[PDB]
Amino acid sequence: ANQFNSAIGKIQDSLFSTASALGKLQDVVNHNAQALNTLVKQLSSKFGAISSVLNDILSRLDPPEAEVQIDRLITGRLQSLQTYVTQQLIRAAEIRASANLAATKMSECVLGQSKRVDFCGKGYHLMSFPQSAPHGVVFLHVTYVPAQEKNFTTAPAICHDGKAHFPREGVFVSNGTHWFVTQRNFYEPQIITTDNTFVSGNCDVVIGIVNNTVYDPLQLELDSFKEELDKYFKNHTS
Amino acid sequence: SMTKTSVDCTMYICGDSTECSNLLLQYGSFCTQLKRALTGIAVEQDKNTQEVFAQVKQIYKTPPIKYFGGFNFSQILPDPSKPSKRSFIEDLLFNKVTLAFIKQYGDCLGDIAARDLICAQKFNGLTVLPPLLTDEMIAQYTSALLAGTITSGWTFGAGAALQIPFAMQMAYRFNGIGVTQNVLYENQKLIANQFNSAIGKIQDSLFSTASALGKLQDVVNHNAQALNTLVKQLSSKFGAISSVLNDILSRLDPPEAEVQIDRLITGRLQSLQTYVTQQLIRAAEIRASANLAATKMSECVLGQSKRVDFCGKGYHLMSFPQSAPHGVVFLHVTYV
Amino acid sequence: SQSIIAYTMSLGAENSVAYSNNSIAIPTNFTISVTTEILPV
Ligand SMILES: *[C@@H]1O[C@H](CO[C@@H]2O[C@@H](C)[C@@H](O)[C@@H](O)[C@@H]2O)[C@@H](O[C@@H]2O[C@H](CO)[C@@H](O)[C@H](O)[C@H]2NC(C)=O)[C@H](O)[C@H]1NC(C)=O
Ligand SMILES: *[C@@H]1O[C@H](CO[C@@H]2O[C@@H](C)[C@@H](O)[C@@H](O)[C@@H]2O)[C@@H](O[C@@H]2O[C@H](CO)[C@@H](O)[C@H](O)[C@H]2NC(C)=O)[C@H](O)[C@H]1NC(C)=O
Ligand SMILES: *[C@@H]1O[C@H](CO)[C@@H](O[C@@H]2O[C@H](CO)[C@@H](O)[C@H](O)[C@H]2NC(C)=O)[C@H](O)[C@H]1NC(C)=O
Ligand SMILES: *[C@@H]1O[C@H](CO)[C@@H](O[C@@H]2O[C@H](CO)[C@@H](O)[C@H](O)[C@H]2NC(C)=O)[C@H](O)[C@H]1NC(C)=O
Ligand SMILES: *[C@@H]1O[C@H](CO)[C@@H](O[C@@H]2O[C@H](CO)[C@@H](O)[C@H](O)[C@H]2NC(C)=O)[C@H](O)[C@H]1NC(C)=O
Ligand SMILES: *[C@@H]1O[C@H](CO)[C@@H](O[C@@H]2O[C@H](CO)[C@@H](O)[C@H](O)[C@H]2NC(C)=O)[C@H](O)[C@H]1NC(C)=O
Repeated sequence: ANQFNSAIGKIQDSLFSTASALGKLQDVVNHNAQALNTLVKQLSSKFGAISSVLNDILSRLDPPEAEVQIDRLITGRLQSLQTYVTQQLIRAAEIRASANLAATKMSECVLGQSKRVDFCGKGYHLMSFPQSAPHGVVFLHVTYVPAQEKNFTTAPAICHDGKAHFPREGVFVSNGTHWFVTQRNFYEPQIITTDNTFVSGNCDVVIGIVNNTVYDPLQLELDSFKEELDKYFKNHTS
Repeated sequence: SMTKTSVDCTMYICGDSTECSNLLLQYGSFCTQLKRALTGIAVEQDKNTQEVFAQVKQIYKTPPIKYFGGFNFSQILPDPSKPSKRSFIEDLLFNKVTLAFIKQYGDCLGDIAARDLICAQKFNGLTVLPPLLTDEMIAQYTSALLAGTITSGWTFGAGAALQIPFAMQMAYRFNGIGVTQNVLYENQKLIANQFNSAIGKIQDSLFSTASALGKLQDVVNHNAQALNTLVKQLSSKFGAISSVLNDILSRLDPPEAEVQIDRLITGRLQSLQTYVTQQLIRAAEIRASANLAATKMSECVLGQSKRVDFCGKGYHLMSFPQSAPHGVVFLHVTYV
Repeated sequence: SQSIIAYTMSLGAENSVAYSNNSIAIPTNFTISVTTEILPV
């Protein structure tokens, strides 16, 4: 909880200081505004006519003579309009792709937990939170990052009684003298035990197998119970 | 990615002619728009390459001993016997796919056998910008990814690379597809032999069966075709008496030359606009392909994917990247 | 004095993974990372 709180507190500064992201929405706004500015500034071009003002052409020329300049302006401004519309269509396709990705991220990162690597942040995705931004969405991806590793001596299998033992869900590790079985993502060592492992064949096949005792809880419990029963018997029999 | 091109609007339309430039000023900011679009496309190409390949925090290296449980990665690991530390498969790929662009073409050849298409294009405003990342750098990125995945597994994609024996990493990958790890540990030699045979056959299958590997060649061919058409449209008259600006200027007085100049200007503006629109559409397609390739690198190489047919046919075990001209190649190791 | 410099890009810090032949690395502790992704809609 403390780590999450610290990270979400640092979010308020990392969102505006490191730059990097948050420039895509501004780029979209700037592109749209710049396209509109270009389209509206193309109205001062003559395109070969005597003036870029239609009223001047209509007021200084007869219909048959003004028609040529009017047609030049029509051609130029029509070309400008088609150019603007084509660029708008291509940018709309790009924005639609981005919005489809954003919808997929909302479905898979926020509404569920994703096993897709790097899809919902760097690390093992835990969850995600959405936030609205002008013309866009912001995903805060909460992920799990292993921090303080230590390297041990590992083996694929453990040979106990002429049999090969493999971890049920985990990995065999050794700190130098003793052998334990842990989970692969967090060092939580435990004694190797028949409930921790499963047997498959003998020890003559696995490359890298080592000898270590696989302690049997049933046999040791039976021995302890028999010792207690013997003590109880000797309490009165002898 | 695709070829980053720059077009000199004035030089293409009105090459070193001041009258044509003055007449072209009357059409507004069309040249500025074209230059802006082309610059955006080039920056997007560099971004595509960066997103696909620059996915490793550090440049991971393999240990000097190249034993990984009997698996033979020699044909995909870097080859130090070259100026560029490129693998065998990467060298084969870069040999097969041949670019038609920049190098140091400033000193174009002194007309030995006519002039190349590239030299002719470079003489009318059509130049090619080199990519930001050299093929050596892309090969370094690929080698770092391969070393990280064969020395740590999927751990280097979620934090610090935790080393693990390759047999045990393979056992975890087997557990990922629903098969117990004792299946791999008791068939380790057979699995290693099968992987070695498949990675050996990859060299023949990549360049003999064709199928794929024509996509990068299609990208190169389409870029070359567009540039060739743009440079060949300069010989069109578009209704004028001559397609040469100099002849029109040297044969007619300005009041009557301006009409032909404007006809040529309109034709060449239309050609440039068509070229730039097609370039934008093709860049959108290439960006879709690059986003797909980045997703494949993240979910197939940096981790094991449960998505069906995303990282090959069968039950995905792992994947290896190899750089190719303007593209990437994924070797998908799967369980059938 | 400050000046404009040209250089070759550094792709990253070269890290040689200590890949051993019967040795593994396991994390003993973790962090919770909140990253941010912006997407135009
Ligand atoms: C390697 O570990 C063993 C065992 O550690 C014990 O079990 C672990 C799961 C964990 O709970 C540890 O804290 C335990 O100590 C170490 O052997 C232990 O040594 C201590 C100190 O002398 C002793 O009190 C314990 O009884 C020992 N445990 C056993 C089962 O004999 C051993 O010292 C460790 N080796 C190294 C190099 O660190
Ligand atoms: C793992 O153990 C096997 C089994 O041998 C048993 O354990 C040994 C530690 C020792 O106490 C033997 O007497 C036990 O029977 C080991 O195989 C033995 O290898 C030695 C040396 O070559 C040989 O003299 C024994 O006859 C072998 N035992 C059998 C039953 O065949 C094996 O070497 C051990 N592996 C490791 C890496 O220590
Ligand atoms: C796991 O890492 C966390 C984060 O660094 C550790 O928590 C810190 O512990 C130190 C030392 O006691 C304190 O000064 C910090 O305030 C703690 N930080 C937080 C966010 O709580 C934690 O101790 C580590 N776990 C282990 C087992 O070492
Ligand atoms: C894993 O063990 C290895 C080997 O001892 C450690 O890697 C060494 O780290 C030191 C200190 O940075 C370097 O000087 C050595 O060159 C490294 N060895 C190799 C072979 O590269 C490593 O630090 C251990 N891991 C942990 C988490 O402590
Ligand atoms: C890892 O252990 C294996 C055994 O499973 C070693 O493989 C042998 O290594 C020796 C040299 O130490 C060679 O003479 C043998 O030919 C190797 N065998 C095979 C089948 O290749 C391996 O070297 C060990 N160590 C390392 C660092 O990889
Ligand atoms: C791994 O594969 C390489 C091929 O990339 C093998 O190298 C071949 O070795 C044989 C036998 O000496 C030669 O005939 C070939 O010409 C070699 N090929 C190349 C490309 O060098 C290498 O032997 C394999 N490794 C192992 C351990 O078997």
